[PDB]
Amino acid sequence: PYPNLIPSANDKPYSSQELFLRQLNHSMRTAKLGATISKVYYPHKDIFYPPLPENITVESLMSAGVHLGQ
RNA sequence: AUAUGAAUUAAUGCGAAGUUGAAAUACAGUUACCGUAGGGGAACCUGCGGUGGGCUUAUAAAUAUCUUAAAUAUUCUUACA
Ligand SMILES: [Mg+2]
Ligand SMILES: [Mg+2]
Ligand SMILES: [Mg+2]
Ligand SMILES: [Mg+2]
Ligand SMILES: [Mg+2]
Ligand SMILES: [Mg+2]
Repeated sequence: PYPNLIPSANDKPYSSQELFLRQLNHSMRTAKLGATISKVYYPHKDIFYPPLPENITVESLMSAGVHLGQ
């Protein structure tokens, strides 16, 4: 998982790298608590979750700004 | 009317090797050319207007701004929703 990391001793505080891994553990579990986001555009998803050609509407072409000519 | 000769006479073409000016073609060294006039043996020179087939070849008196910069965007592979 995370080789070549030397933990700290229980007496002494978290180190910077231990803090990083700790907040990663927080980020993957509890940071996303409270609400789910819906109907919001995320730029990366056009690249990794493009729709199928049959599912494209005029509205989604317009929201992408395809209609704006010179 | 028309043809044929004509003394004399005007122009023009060509050719051989040369000869003389420096007018044109470059800003051709006075922008060229068109028209017209005078001068000159002539090339050309000068006056007046016109044209560009010469100047469109045209190219700065200059100064620029504030919001969560990241445990948050940048990662992401049909996922979620
Ligand atoms: Mg000359
Ligand atoms: Mg001249
Ligand atoms: Mg004279
Ligand atoms: Mg005129
Ligand atoms: Mg000229
Ligand atoms: Mg010219």
